[PDB]
Amino acid sequence: MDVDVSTDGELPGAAEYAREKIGRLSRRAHRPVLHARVRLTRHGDPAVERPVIAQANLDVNGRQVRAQVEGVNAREAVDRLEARLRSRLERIAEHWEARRGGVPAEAGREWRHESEPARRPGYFPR
Amino acid sequence: GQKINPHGFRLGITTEWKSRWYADKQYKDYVKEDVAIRKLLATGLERAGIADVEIERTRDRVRVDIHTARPGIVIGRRGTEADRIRADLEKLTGKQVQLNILEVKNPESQAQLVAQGVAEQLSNRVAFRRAMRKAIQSAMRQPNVKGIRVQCSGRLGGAEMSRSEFYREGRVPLHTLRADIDYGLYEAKTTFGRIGVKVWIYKGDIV
Amino acid sequence: PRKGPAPKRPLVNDPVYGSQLVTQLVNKVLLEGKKSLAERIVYGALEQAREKTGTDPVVTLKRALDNVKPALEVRSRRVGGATYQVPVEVRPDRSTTLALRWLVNFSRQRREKTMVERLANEILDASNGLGASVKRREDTHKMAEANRAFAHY
RNA sequence: CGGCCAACUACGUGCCAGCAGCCGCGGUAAUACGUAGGGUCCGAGCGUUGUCCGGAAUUACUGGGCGUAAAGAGCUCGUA
RNA sequence: GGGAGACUGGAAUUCCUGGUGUAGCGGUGGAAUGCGCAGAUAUCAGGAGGAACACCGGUGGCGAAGGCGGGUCUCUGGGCAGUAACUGACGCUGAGGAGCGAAAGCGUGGGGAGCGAACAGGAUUAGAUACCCUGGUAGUCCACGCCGUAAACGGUGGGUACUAGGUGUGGGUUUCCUUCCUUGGGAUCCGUGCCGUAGCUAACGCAUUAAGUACCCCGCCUGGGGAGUACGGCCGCAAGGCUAAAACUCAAAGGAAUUGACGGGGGCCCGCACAAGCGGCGGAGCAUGUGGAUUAAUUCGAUGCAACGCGAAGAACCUUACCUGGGUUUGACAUGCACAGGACGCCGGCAGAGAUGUCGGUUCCCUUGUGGCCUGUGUGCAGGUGGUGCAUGGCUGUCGUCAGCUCGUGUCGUGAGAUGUUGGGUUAAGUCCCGCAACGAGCGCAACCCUUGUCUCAUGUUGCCAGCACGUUAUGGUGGGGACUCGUGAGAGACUGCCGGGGUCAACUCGGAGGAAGGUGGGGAUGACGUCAAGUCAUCAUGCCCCUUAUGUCCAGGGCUUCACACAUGCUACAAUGGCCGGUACAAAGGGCUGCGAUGCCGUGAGGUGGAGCGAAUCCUUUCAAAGCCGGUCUCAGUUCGGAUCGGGGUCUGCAACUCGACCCCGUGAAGUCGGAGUCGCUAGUAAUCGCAGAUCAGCAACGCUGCGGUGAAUACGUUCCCG
Repeated sequence: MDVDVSTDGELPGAAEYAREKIGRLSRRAHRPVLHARVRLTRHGDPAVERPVIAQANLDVNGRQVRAQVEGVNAREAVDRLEARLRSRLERIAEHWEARRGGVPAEAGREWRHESEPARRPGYFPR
Repeated sequence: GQKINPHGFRLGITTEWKSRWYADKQYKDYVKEDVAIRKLLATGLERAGIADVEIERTRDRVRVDIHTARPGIVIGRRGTEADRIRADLEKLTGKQVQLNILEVKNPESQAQLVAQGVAEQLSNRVAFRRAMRKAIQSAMRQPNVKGIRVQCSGRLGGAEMSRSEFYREGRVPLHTLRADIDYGLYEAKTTFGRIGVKVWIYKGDIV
Repeated sequence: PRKGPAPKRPLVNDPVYGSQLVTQLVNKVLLEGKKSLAERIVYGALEQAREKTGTDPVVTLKRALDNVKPALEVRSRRVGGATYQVPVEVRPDRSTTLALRWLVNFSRQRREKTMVERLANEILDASNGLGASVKRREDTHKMAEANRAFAHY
């Protein structure tokens, strides 16, 4: 997994840490990752309690996955971003194991939006 | 960016241009001298409420008409104010410039004057709720006023957090083209920054 | 098409042949709005067919259309959270559209050095039942038949 | 001397140095830190710490509760 | 169906045996392990064994609770009703204690069909110690004993008396309709549900079966973790159960209900959202923007939709904010306080890269107090594209042109709040109608505005020319003329107006006539309350902070154009629906004064000379196009495709094209054979394709942006899926 990091201003070593942390998420993605971008920014105002902002974007086989966090320094922001991305990838899975509980089951028990409608005869049962 | 300027929405329909002349080669320098005149009058006079300034030009002679709520303040009894404005308008390369000082009939029905008063009250010490309530009541007391909305935003009360507040009374149909909406904006100078006051006044419709 | 069907365009009859089908054909071969070139191509192909066989061109064009017109097609259907290739009956208009599109495309990938010649050869072989469009109809019917188990829904 | 709870401004500092009974205040414009003006409460005293009672109906005799907030023994028989 | 014991019935599963009988069976979302070909599955007959008892069968019965239904027989417990014969307060509760107590588990001995922890494979998965599949041992069953726990719940201890009713249903006694068949109906006693008063409760709710009103007795609680844990003890074969702390730590942990948001919850709807199509992007070359790296500097800002042909509607110098170096400080530019003046200012010379410095020539008008100019000396001060868009104003994007967002009074609730705004129908729409503890109102929706499609009146120049005359080829060119276009003023015209049918006779809806146009005709402008501390202190303004011999300011040169790469938007192609050559026909819109610039002449061509006429319905942009049509040639090739790159030669703008412009000529002739995963736009004059014009602008990096017209398709069955 190849990641490009577009930082700004002063954030020494943030790029390497972010690359190494984010690149570990490829195995979690159930489909090949086409692109991955990370941006690190810092807030100019000292009054901001969490100045560093980290954002990510992954192209998981055409599905866009993005997250954004805030932290007090580069390392914390990158770690929180990794956590958020992992959660998103978990919720995105869409393979069989991820949609086996949502497929309608039974015959008459339970009803869902895509549940098969019951077949009805022309004449009333009586 | 939410709402376009009400004057510009009805420029060709209800409202009218504030500068009346025709120029083809000399459009650019005419515009330059007009904006110079406007900024000079804005800076020089602040006490009397300057609601509007019109400029008319015809070859050499230039006619500038202004509307104020206190004409006596801006005019010299011996012409001293008139002398000063005349001389420094000649200095604006206006060739022959003549002035027609006028007065507005109902200062409380004019949006620019209302905003000026609200902002002036806001600047010194007044709580903004008091100013908005007073302006709204005074305007609605007038006969032709069918609806007034006052909105001011900024560091209200010297707070660290900016806020936007507005009160409305009656009907203010901003989307209706024929309805004439008088719009006035003026900035309040406070020690903590700048507070902007916008006023919309609706008085019937013109067909 | 969420709020209901949309009206169809009533294209006019051709002047020099008087048939709806040739206008449909020229609109199928049309590219970039150059309608005159499309009409020239179609008329040239029809005249080539008439010269080769010796009879009216519209009758052989209709014969080719009937030879390549499909009747059963397959569409992916999602019933109860599962997708399958379900054979579906084809309406007459969609069958004519599919036949014309197949004819035009498969003539576009012929090797006769000119589109008029390619089109004429394709329509002639479709009339005689040897075109690649005829083949394509054969595979589409075969695929529709091979999935007949799913026709119940 | 932010509110409880009488009594507010300026300067210095800036998530530091520090304060704090609780809530919580320090991120170059702090009525909460430090210092000066001003003020308030007491006054030969004024504050802090320690201990007991009150507030606490928070062991409820006066004067509480037990469906879901803590609280009906798993259910009976039967001794004092 | 209260319990215990004994005996016993049938269906089905499994297995075994024997026929018939073949090649699959089994299992899943889809498969594979597995079984079978040595005769499986299927079908028939026979046999063995174990376990559970379909229908009856329920919110129905019984039991103190756990719990209890195949049939029969034996033994046995409790309840209820009536009579009221009997005893005569013998009642209630109950610390400890004793007994019973689902399932799992434990011991000994049997049994073992099905199911099935553990355990094996198969599959899914990034990984599956799981869910799914195939097998399968304890166990489930019986006898006799242990254990002593459960969401052992009505999360509601037992006894008693009292406090509106209505309606189901189980058991029993009785009066009257009386057929006396009939839940006929009533009354009464004992159960078991539902709904509902008063009352109670924080609320939810309970409510004669109380969680109401009271009396008697018992058990238990005293903030959350630590912890039902350690230690000690008792019980147990064991598993473990019962009794049961503290240190330390937190300022909460909790219950009910409200408004949002969300759901791999449900319902109803929408949108190029999908589906049906057409054309693309992702591959190549180039243009442009960005990241990264590099550099003295590569100025700054913009990072999903909503940053990335964006601020930039024009970076060679300027711009320019960056770097190197050279100067300057009340300063490049303002205004005020002072001292001295008649010069400031220009014009030429020289030095310097220039800023600048120096030299030569010219010198104020007021009017006596000094005013305008600057000098220096100063002094307040100017000046910052310096910082913070998380201090702000203004301006803007976005959800979204979506239909929604609120208020007054009233009512309900302890309160947060609710109602209106929900329900049925309808619409593009909180659009409307009917209902309705609501009645109204406001911002939104719609309309009013622009353009476009038809017609009428007015109207004739620079615009038309049909009928008349003059024309010379060169044509409305010219005299003339309102007729037809056209230009621009006014007006008419679409309002479900009319008809027929559905409709609550209501909204609304379908069809038809008339009409240029039919049902908001087409397209614009118009963007509610708010959200995202969205963007912008670099248009501007601005609080605070900072610089002030510098972060201000002047100049020359350089940079913003660097390039191993990555991303994004485009253009040109990969050709015959085409390339090249010749001929030839049809537009709209717009621009033009130190600008457009024609005829002519000179070049091959950019272009050069020259300047007619034009502030322009007149002249120029050619009279305006290209795709188109006709003719000729090329013959499927890395080509007569493609044009990149490179060599040489020029033109123009500009002080100046080295870094770093555009264009022209000759030569050169790269990749590229229709582009993986994936992804984008578009519903009709639309997509595709063709040309023209404008802004910025001396020139241009423009293939970008904003407009204009030419030619002009395919497809939509329908909302299951993706997105909002």
